[PDB]
Amino acid sequence: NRGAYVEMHLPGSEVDSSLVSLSGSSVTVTPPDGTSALVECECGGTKISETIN
Amino acid sequence: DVQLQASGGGSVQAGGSLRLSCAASGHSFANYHVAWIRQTPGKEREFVGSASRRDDSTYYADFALGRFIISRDNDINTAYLQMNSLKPEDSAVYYCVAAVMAQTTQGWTTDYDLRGQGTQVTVSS
Repeated sequence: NRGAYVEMHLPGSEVDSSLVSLSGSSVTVTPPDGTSALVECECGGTKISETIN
Repeated sequence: DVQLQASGGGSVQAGGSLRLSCAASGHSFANYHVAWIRQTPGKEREFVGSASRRDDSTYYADFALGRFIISRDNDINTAYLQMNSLKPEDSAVYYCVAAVMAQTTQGWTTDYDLRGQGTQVTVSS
């Protein structure tokens, strides 16, 4: 240990294209094991939702 | 001034059909999301449906699905709301709202980039 230091910050929101999937005709979100996710868009009106596993 | 005029309402028996029109004077609908907002007396303005030219998408509320249709003819800068199967709960005044994206369509829009005069529809049981 010496007097030099570097700061660590919180992580950013990481996008994942593979997470979303298709049903017969629909959009499906299946978060990985023990993971919470946020789903967003304006396809009609705005929708910001949070899914907890 | 860019003004929107709504028309096509009136008194019609339940189970019929009607066609409302929103026309813009001063600017076209070429880059405007068109949203229909309904105001029944005694309550708050309620969302009906929205249409988008950029992605050709249409949003309909729970009561509006399977009954209401929205179309746009940019040639005469007008937006049409063709709806059928009247019910007594549909008596209200309708306004048309035009917005340049800006993420204004979140649930309750409550933005009104362009506000226009509405028209009253009465439903007789």
